[PDB]
Amino acid sequence: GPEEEFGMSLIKHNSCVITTENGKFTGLGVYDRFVVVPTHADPGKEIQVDGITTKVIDSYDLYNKNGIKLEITVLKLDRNEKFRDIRRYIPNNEDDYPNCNLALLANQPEPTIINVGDVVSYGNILLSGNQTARMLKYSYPTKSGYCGGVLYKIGQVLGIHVGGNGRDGFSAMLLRSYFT
Ligand SMILES: *[C@@H](CC(=O)OCC)[C@H](C[C@@H]1CCNC1=O)NC(=O)[C@@H]1[C@@H](c2ccccc2)CCN1C(=O)[C@@H](NC(=O)c1cc(C)on1)C(C)C
Repeated sequence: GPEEEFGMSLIKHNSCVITTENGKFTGLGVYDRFVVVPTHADPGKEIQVDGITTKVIDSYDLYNKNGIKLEITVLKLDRNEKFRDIRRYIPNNEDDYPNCNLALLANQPEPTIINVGDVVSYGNILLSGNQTARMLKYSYPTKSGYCGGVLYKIGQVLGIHVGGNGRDGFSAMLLRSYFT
């Protein structure tokens, strides 16, 4: 169906594998040379993008107005390739979303789409004891290797996967104002 194809097109055109010293993560290319990754990926001066050593020109760890981490890190990459602009799919406000999917690349044998079900704007949680804001929660047993996975519905790019406890999974919310 179109929602599955939209997800496969996000993988094909707007995803990459980001390797840092903390492991491999699914990276979302937002536009131009800007890619997002979970903050806990801890990208250094150089990362790998699909195995290619790439200098990071600038890195921006995003925080809310109270100085709480959003678990979104924006990276400007020193590479020739430009990502298709997907900002128009990113919502302007916090909300709930029924029947969402996660598009996974890193740590998978091939591009994978997981149907995670209904998503709710969940507020702040503690991820390994650290307060993290603007969480999107789903009742799906997400696992190790899923981080950076892209939360989406047809025509909507909603978040990036950051954590879970074996029952629930959590994404850092993507808001359009972060990138405009
Ligand atoms: C993704 C990390 C990844 O793929 O790295 C590749 C090298 C995982 C996903 C997680 C693992 C188990 N199920 C999942 O969905 N993320 C983590 O392991 C995160 C990570 C972290 C993220 C942000 C800030 C600090 C640390 C390390 C801890 N973590 C977790 O998900 C923990 N869960 C919680 O703390 C938690 C809190 C709540 C309300 O639910 N879960 C796990 C205990 C490891």
